[PDB]
Amino acid sequence: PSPLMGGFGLKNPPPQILIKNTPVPANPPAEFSATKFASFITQYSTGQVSVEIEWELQKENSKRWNPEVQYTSNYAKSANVDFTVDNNGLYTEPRPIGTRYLTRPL
Amino acid sequence: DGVGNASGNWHCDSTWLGDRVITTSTRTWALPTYNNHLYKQISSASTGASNDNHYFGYSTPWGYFDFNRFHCHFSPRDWQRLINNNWGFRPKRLNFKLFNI
Repeated sequence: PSPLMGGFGLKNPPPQILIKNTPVPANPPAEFSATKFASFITQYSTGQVSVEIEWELQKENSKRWNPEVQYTSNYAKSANVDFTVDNNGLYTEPRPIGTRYLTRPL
Repeated sequence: DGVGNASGNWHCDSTWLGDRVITTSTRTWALPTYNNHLYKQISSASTGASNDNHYFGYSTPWGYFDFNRFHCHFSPRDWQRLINNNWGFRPKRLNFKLFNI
């Protein structure tokens, strides 16, 4: 049961955190009406969210002699730096980065 | 410790601790007889060199042990591991052993 998109398949994954604004009704009528409220005060909310994950690592223990393939930035004069913002303030990721760079014997 | 007993083992390894790395290197050496066990005075008089290349000195019958290069201690993989991950490094201590004569 490993997900086909990649990642960790969990029987009990991190649960969903669900959030909503509590409805605030607008001015009710002077006389009672059993029809459910449809007029609400229009509002939104803003805030800060923090997520902290501890990850366990499994270190390489290789006896390989020659140097390994590593993920590296390209050294060259470029109009922009990779994984940065442009002059308009837009953060971009130039390429997808995988994980499989170190090697081990089969 | 005797003719039929080895006086040391092959210790060629590299151990990475949190802030230390210990590199061990064993090599096999051959030492000849130099100068027929003689001390000889050497100079540039027979060479006939220029004034900039003149010298005077001595050649001894001794050899010396040299491990003053980084690849005597680091494999290329260990060197890459050091330089891709550390902002600096320096040597703390060393042990030298000569065995199996």
